[PDB]
Amino acid sequence: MNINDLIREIKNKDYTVKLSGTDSNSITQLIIRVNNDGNEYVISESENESIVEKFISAFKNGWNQEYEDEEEFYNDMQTITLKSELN
Amino acid sequence: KKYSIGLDIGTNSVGWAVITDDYKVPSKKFKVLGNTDRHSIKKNLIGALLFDSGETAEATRLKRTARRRYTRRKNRICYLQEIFSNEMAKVDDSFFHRLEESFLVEEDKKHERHPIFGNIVDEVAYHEKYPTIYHLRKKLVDSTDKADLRLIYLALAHMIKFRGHFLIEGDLNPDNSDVDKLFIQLVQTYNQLFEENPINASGVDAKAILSARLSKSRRLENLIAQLPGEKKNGLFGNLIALSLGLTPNFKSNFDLAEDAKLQLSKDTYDDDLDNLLAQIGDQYADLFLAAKNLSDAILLSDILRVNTEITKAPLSASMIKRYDEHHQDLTLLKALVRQQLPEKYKEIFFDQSKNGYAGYIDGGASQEEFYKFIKPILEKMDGTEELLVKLNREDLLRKQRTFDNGSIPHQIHLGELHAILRRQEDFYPFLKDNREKIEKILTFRIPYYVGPLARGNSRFAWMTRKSEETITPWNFEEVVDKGASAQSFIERMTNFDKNLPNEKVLPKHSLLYEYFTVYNELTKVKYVTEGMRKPAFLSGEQKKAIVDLLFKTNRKVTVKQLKEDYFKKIECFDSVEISGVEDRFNASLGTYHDLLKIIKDKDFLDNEENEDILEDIVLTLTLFEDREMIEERLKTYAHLFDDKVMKQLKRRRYTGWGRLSRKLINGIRDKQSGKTILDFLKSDGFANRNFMQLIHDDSLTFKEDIQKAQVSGQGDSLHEHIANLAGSPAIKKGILQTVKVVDELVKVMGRHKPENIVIEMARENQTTQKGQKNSRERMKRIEEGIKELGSQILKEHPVENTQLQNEKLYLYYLQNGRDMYVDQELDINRLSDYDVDHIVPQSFLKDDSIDNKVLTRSDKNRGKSDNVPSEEVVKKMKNYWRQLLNAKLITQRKFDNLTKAERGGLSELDKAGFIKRQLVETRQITKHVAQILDSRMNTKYDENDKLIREVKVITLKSKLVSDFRKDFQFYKVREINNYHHAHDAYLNAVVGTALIKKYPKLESEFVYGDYKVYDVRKMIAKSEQEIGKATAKYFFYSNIMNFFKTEITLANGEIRKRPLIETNGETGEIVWDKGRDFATVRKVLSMPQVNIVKKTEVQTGGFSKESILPKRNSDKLIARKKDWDPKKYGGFDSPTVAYSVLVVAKVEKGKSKKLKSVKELLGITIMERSSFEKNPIDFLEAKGYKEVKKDLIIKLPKYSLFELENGRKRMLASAGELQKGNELALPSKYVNFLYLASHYEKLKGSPEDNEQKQLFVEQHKHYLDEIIEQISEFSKRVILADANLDKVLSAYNKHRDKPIREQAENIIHLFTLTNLGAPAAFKYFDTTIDRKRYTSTKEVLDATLIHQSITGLYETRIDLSQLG
RNA sequence: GGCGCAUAAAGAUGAGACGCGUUUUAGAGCUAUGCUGUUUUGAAAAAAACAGCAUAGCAAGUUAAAAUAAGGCUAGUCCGUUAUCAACUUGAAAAAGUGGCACCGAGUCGGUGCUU
Repeated sequence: MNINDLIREIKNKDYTVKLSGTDSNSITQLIIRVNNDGNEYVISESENESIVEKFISAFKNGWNQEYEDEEEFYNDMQTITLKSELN
Repeated sequence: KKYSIGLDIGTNSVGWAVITDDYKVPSKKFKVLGNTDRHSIKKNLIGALLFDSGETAEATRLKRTARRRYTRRKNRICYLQEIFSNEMAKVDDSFFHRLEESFLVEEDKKHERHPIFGNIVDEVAYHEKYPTIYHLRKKLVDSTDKADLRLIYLALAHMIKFRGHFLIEGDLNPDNSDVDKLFIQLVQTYNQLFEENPINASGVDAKAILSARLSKSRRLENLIAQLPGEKKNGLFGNLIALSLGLTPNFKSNFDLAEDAKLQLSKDTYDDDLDNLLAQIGDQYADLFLAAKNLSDAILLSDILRVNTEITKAPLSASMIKRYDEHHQDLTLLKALVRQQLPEKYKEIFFDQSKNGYAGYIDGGASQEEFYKFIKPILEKMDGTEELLVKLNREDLLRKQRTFDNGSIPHQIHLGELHAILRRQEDFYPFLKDNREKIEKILTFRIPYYVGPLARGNSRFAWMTRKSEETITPWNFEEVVDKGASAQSFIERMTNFDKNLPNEKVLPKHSLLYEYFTVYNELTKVKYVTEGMRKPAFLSGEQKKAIVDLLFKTNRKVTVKQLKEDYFKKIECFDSVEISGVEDRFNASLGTYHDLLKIIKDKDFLDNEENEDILEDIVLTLTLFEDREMIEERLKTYAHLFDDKVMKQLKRRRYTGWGRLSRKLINGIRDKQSGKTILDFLKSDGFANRNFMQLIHDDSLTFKEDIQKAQVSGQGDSLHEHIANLAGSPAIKKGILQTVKVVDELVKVMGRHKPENIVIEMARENQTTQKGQKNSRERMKRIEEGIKELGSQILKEHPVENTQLQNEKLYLYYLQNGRDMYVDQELDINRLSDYDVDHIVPQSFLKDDSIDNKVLTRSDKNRGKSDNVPSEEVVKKMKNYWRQLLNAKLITQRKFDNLTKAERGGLSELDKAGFIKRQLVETRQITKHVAQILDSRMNTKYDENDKLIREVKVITLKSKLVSDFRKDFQFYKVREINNYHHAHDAYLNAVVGTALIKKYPKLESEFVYGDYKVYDVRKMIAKSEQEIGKATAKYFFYSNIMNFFKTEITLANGEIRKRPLIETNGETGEIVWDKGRDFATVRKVLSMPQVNIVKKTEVQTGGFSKESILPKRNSDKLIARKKDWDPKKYGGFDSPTVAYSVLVVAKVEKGKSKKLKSVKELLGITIMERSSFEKNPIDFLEAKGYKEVKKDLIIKLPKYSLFELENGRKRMLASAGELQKGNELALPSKYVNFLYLASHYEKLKGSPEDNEQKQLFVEQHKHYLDEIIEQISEFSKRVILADANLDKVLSAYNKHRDKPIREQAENIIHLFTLTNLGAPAAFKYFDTTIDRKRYTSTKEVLDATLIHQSITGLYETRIDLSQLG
């Protein structure tokens, strides 16, 4: 678990991630672009829960929600639920 | 109209603001371009600029290297075809054409489907006689018979494309290839690195232990068992275990912050170790290099095992024996499966989707997934021995082409090629007449210093051509001027110092630079001999004596070696309080010990004349890597060295770069002195100074001396000046966009130049905000203090690191349960009303560190003064605090803060320090920004060279505006909306211009330029309060923000009350209107129109997603080549839309296919962009659109703002979706109530606003329902997420009686539902409300396009619905 | 903000080479059952499958060739994912040019007056 955990390994799967955030702009909205499209995905950082824990806490499950366009993406994230926990 | 400008520089935004004298923000009605009803918009002249960050140039460098290496590879294939052109044409004509069309379908192919041998028969017998190519390879080395031409070509054609690393140099012999000499090379590196704790590895046999197959982790403790002892987690132990292939941690090995895991097989190593290096220092990287080299030796002994018929058969027999173990092990394994389980036989062998056999071979999987899959299942099997040894030995089922092929030295392919050429020299004489060309092709290697083979057409290369023909590896020396091109490589690869331009910096391991840094550590040494009570900085007699003794003796010198081997051995002193160095030296003459170990001539190294000779040797051993130009460059020094050490000197290397140049150190001098920087480091009088004071000696010449070089010569434009900088690319993009916003900004206001330009900038941090990255450090301070004391406080109260951040409990654990001021015991449970007082109070420096704050019972235990703490306390407590000194509970700075009562009170030097900590701007790139903005604005010279500096460049620091903001409660929640940046720049202008109003007398410290040198040696009064309207002094109190207040509380409850409306004494003009400034500025920050501009972009970058997908038949795939079907060959998917074109045309409607006038959005790939610029209308008719109307072609880039009803602003994400644009106007009392609601437990101050702000939080429960009202009736106008809205309103109605703090926290998390850009998820209390976006695009056709200027002050409104 | 020892550090940058990985094809699948196809003896079924198909059971199963951002022209054993950018006005580009002021109030800016 780290930030470049998620950067490097989600980088290793064939997506693009290029976050943007530093002092004093205390926001670290990373961008995902689950399609190479205007369907980018985003998670912030706020005061209580780091973005790793926001990520795994936001993706313990599969894809089961509304949109029928992103589901394989969630399946990809399903794999990266389990790698960093047991390395 | 007098005015001034406030700015703020981050990495995604720049805040811009315009202020007047009374700080009223201006506002202007503006001209509207387009075709609307409104023709003027009143806008406030304040806002910010949003934009995506500026990425580095790394990925383009990597893909450039990949294209070049595939280019050279394929051209090597073309070379080998060129040699075997005719004779292969002699036998079978279309053979190479069969190799060219190996990739097509038999429909698309125009020859036989069998490439090799044409027929079916010799192909089937080819695979049966030779299953792999390695059988053919070992056949051809061990043969006497003739062979087929296309067969031999296919053999050596395999032997070119895969040649292994050139990273070894020379040939295969135990000097560079065996495990014994390289292992003992590691041993000499280890014991010769430490010089303490010498280990032995003489009688051990690492060849027998490491070479033979076993379990790796079982082998791991065995070499530990043959050495006497380090640990199973020893540094040598984890080092050699790292060298085997296990990936250990190195957290506790060096006592670092995080874990330090490294995988040599992973591609992260080549910089992750570097980030490890930055946490240990550069002295260890050679030891890690030896670890990598010995790991390569272990891998080489792993791949080569056969030694029976070793005559020219090193590799292929090992490969085919591995093939056979795969074969018979597969047969016996399958027999064990069907023998034991008739279930899961299909799940192993017919699956290719569950990490089984068929996934490891035919499917998509890897060896980790396969072994981790089979290992419990094969563990379950009844009778199965002697296969787990292959499991831990990685031996079962292992293929040929693996990732362990990166170990192979190219000499094996070389000689293995060569013996085939020896057995084939007789039969086919073309080979006999081309064999030197063949080995020349395989052994070719483009050096570092040469670079690419351009013809002046590159942007990157520098080759000069001594002859003019095709650059070919037969005759590579016939073209290259290595002297001129390599001379350019000297010039193209050096860096220029910012601190001294027009000059080349030194290498990192220069003798001159190491003298600089060893002297730069010895310049801080201020020792107390026992009996003078004086920490005296050293003399050049002393320093020169120690360098004559110790630094020419060993590298790592400790303080006991220091004071023992010098102060008692030479100077006969027992205990010397050497205050500077704690234990060890940050600098050492390691290169001195290197070359002195090599050539063994101390007279040669102590010569003042061989120094530049060693600069040549340091320079060549720094730069070049190809050994030929290594050695010829020192044939100039063929005289000095009699070739013995030159058998060794060509091997040794050095990487790095010095931060300085020789002309900055041993170049210029003080004209008053006639002394170099080396001369000052050897003679600085009684006051020996660090080099940061040698630059910043404002009395001395060196700031002027550097600064006369810091100004440019013939200056370029803006763009190259920004290219000259030093930082991230993104911060440079912030600089350029800052300059553009200043340019349009001064074009707005009457084309009148401004007066004051304030700059704030601080960024680039990744230190994880110090929530848990600090409790281990200060907890480690607790473990060091309790470690030295023994008074075990951690036996009766252990506490937790979630509650270690709060300063009360931590200060309680610091002082060993004993108060500083009164000699008493601070009780455990009464810490609530225990007081936290400062060493120096809140009128002289705003400090919240450990260095100032101490814990006590009462404020009156200190004394009775706002001055230093009372001498009835420090003289009283000179014993226990000296126990805090001896146990290192305090640093020397905090020691002299506490023992400032020895100095009586606050001196001129004291307030000199406290004033010169608030304001001294100490970032290099900030001063460069001040120079670049300085050059453009002030340009009126006079008859002299004098810049008539009309425009002041004011630079502030974040502590001043930040603590002003926190004190006067104009709070800042970073998560409400993006307006806060513009308010930050506004307050930057407030504090900066307030400083230029109140104190013009010391502008020369926070404004770049040359103002008066009148400073606080007289601007500080030597006594109490100066008289009213007659004060030549600045003030008494070192805070510069006091006159904004009403009460200046002293250390006695005393209200030092400063006048209400502040003026300046020398001017008689008002500077602070306290009666209306806070209602004025508070009215400014609550304004509902703040200019937000997300900057447009043209999307560049890669073409698409890169992972090549199998051959389906979905119609959305992009073909790899133009002759390739996306169906019948597969291809890429998901292209990158650069920008969306907006087109009016007619589609063919219905089955009748009739012209239907439509106006619809169309996305453009990057792969079609230059086609679109070359002819757009033929591109769109190629797309299937007729009656193009070119004047209505509307280029819409990414983030192009559109407007809908009720001002529903939305940003154009791409052609496929939208993003959300409108913002939030929130009253400032709501912002403050959410701030202190969020900050209730972390209020961090006096109990007056703890209780006051606490009850004030307890007042306004109404504000919460007002905020949910604002989001409610706001969100129904622009968001339109109805079910989400009912979920959060109902969920809000559920938990209304929550505890207040975390409830307000969930409100802050609820604010993400409004924000700008991408739709996000969030979690109110437990119910995580799902995100929802707008994939639609049909509404944008009926909307209001707005084009924006870069400050958003010339809007251009275009209506699409008015268009046909 | 971390002032993290009152100090303040360290920065973009570009050249060489391996090893993968991915994709398509070559790596003849064998037997039994059932089906579509032409033969065959045929006034019609009727095997000869030479084929294709599907379903079962068997059999092996490691490697090679090609490409690895579309491609471009300046044709090099070079280059193509960096930085750079509203609009309209010219100008090939390079570039340059394009828009009143005070006052009142504030829900995304609005209103009033003057100058024109």
